[PDB]
Amino acid sequence: MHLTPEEKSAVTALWGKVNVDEVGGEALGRLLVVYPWTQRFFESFGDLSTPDAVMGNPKVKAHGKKVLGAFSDGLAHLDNLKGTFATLSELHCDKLHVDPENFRLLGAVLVCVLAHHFGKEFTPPVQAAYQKVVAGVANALAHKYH
Amino acid sequence: MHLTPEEKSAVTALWGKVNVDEVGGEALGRLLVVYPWTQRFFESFGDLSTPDAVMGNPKVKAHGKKVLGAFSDGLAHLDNLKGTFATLSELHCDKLHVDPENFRLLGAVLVCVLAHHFGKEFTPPVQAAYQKVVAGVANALAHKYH
Amino acid sequence: VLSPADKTNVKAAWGKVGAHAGEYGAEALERMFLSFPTTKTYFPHFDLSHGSAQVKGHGKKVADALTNAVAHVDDMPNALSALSDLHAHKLRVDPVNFKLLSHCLLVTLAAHLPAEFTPAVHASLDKFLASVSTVLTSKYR
Amino acid sequence: VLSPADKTNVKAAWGKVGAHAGEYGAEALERMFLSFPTTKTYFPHFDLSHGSAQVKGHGKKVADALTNAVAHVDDMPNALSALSDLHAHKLRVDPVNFKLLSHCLLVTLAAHLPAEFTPAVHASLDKFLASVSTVLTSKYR
Ligand code: HEM
Ligand code: HEM
Ligand code: HEM
Ligand code: HEM
Repeated sequence: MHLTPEEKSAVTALWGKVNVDEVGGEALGRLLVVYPWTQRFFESFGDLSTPDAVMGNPKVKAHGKKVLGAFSDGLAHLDNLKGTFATLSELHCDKLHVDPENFRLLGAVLVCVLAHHFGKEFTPPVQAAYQKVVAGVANALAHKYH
Repeated sequence: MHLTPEEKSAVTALWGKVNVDEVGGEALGRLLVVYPWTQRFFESFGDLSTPDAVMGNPKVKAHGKKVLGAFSDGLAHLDNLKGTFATLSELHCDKLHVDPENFRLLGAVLVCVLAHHFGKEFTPPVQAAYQKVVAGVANALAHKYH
Repeated sequence: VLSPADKTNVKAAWGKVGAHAGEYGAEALERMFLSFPTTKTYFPHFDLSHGSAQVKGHGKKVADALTNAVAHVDDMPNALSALSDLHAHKLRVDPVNFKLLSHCLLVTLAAHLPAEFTPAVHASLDKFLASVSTVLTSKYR
Repeated sequence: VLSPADKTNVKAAWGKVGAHAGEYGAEALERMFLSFPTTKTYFPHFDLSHGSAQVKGHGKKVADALTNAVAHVDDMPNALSALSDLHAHKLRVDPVNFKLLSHCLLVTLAAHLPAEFTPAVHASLDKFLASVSTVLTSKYR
């Protein structure tokens, strides 16, 4: 990454306070609600007819936890996101057919969830470092598309 | 910059046929005409009120030639665009204050210009090589922004 | 919004396309697949090989729709309603991809109509495709 | 298109902002400048340092305009004619930038209106800022 030691420490430190279970479920669900078209990949999850139905859908919450899980582990290889997400990049391309733009939508949603959760703690400088990470992650995941 | 050798030969072969003076004037003029907001940087160029006023403006033509001149040099250092464009990146940021999105608009216009000029010779695969190139140059020009 | 001038420009350039619309539609697709590989994620079910009949078939459909929007330039929202519904509810193509196809359509026309692809016409065609894209995406949320 | 639910959601949310809109305007700009430094290209004449009065002042201006937009949620195009003009013919900010400020505004609201920033409200505000953005760039060409 093009993260400053100071930027790295800010990311790292806020992350330590995150409940991936809850943030994962919330980020994915918000995604399905704010940008309804992302629902095209989760038809098998059920009823996503309403915010309520999305936010309550356990399949959603559990997929959300899987995604933030993988994200969370990528924060440990911040100096090689490319290599950490290589296999996941191929899968997303070759098996899932997920347009990389979705990676960017989620990232933005992720940042809104963190702000939502941390209020005061999520300062302009801290958001700036997270913006760099979400962009970094999205790029890494889209890297193997062909 | 993922230019395969064959993509690089293709860029270079076509570039051999270009009249930079001419293409430069056309690309810059067309930019000012398709995305008129870009005219914000050239209020000292005079009359840009209509397409003919823009396309024929001696100042637009001279500036276009300058711009494409710097671009051609870039094409001889496809290996090190960032280095090649560093002082220009700084200038555009610090002195000129040019939003980098401008570099991407110009790249799209340039691709249309090359298509216009080369007709059938600007094949799907040649366009794809040039798409990688204009993106690499835009990125190089934006690398020093802060 | 398209001005009288724009409308004239578009009917004129599209007029010249005539009977080649179908082929130009297929070509724009191929250019898109080659330059913006991420767009391929929407056609997992297609043979995207060079000269694919699926691509040929699809290029024609897209070209027919554009031809229909030109024919109804003063009532596009209504002329394209059906297609707007399909994209919003079934296909669910991310909006950013419309700009990519638009771009490849402009390249294609440029490559085929040298005499008509003037600065003025280029500008009108760009506003036109942007408006088509806007209609097709209007019912997304 | 803003649904009635949307209009309600927006008015509620903005209702809670109250006397802090100016501070939230200022905070959104600050967040924009830091996260998307390319946006600073439009403010060479400002002191973009933390707590600058130029930024505070501008923050108020923006906040105020949003207020006026919420109030005329039914007639935005008309309520914002002048602003659409200013941006299209004077400022000429590239359209991609509106999405950046919109995002920093959501983040700001989220961080300040926890209880109120529900998923449905988040969706509504986003559409709202999108509509505002559309209005502001509608006369660009
Ligand atoms: C932060 C970015 C993301 C990360 C780290 C990520 C990671 C993952 C992981 C670890 C899996 C598990 C699959 C396996 O190992 O077999 C998965 C599956 C999947 N992801 Fe992604 N993902 C991301 C973004 C997205 C987005 C934005 C979408 C669509 C909106 C998406 C759609 C899917 C789908 C459809 C599956 C398959 C789940 C199933 O089998 O039902 N992913 N992802
Ligand atoms: C391929 C991308 C570009 C290249 C290689 C390029 C190159 C150059 C060069 C070589 C100069 C002269 C430097 C000097 O005065 O010392 C220049 C100046 C300038 N460029 Fe760029 N340029 C590019 C894109 C753009 C775009 C897209 C815009 C605006 C939309 C722009 C705005 C300007 C302006 C306003 C000046 C100064 C003109 C003056 O002398 O008053 N450039 N550029
Ligand atoms: C202005 C641009 C566009 C136009 C005029 C257009 C028009 C159409 C038309 C006429 C069809 C066929 C509907 C039918 O079955 O009768 C279609 C289908 C489709 N379009 Fe769009 N479209 C546009 C943009 C896009 C973009 C940008 C994408 C994705 C990159 C896309 C993806 C699809 C897909 C996946 C289908 C279904 C194809 C099939 O399964 O046969 N469209 N479109
Ligand atoms: C949410 C959308 C926006 C709204 C409601 C908005 C509103 C305003 C308002 C109310 C003014 C002041 C008019 C006056 O001075 O009388 C203004 C000016 C200005 N806006 Fe916009 N704006 C928006 C988006 C943007 C964006 C994204 C940018 C650039 C990144 C921008 C750049 C400017 C600039 C440079 C000025 C003039 C500043 C000065 O010299 O005081 N605006 N805008």
